[PDB]
Amino acid sequence: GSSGSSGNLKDVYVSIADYEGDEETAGFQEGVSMEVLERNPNGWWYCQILDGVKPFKGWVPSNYLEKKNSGPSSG
Repeated sequence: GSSGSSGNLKDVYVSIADYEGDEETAGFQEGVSMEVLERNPNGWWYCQILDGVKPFKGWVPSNYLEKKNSGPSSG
């Protein structure tokens, strides 16, 4: 029973600022594609950096995330 686009929800957020990433947290750069996985009550959410060349996870600050509703090749 393969549908296609319909199946499971997904929240892809794009970084809107370059982060350094402490020794405990993970670092990244503005312009990466992450996928919101979990969200803590403190504000820190567990995303998944889809850098491609070197992807990695790590709780990042929601403040450094923006809903990427729009997509490329829009015309």
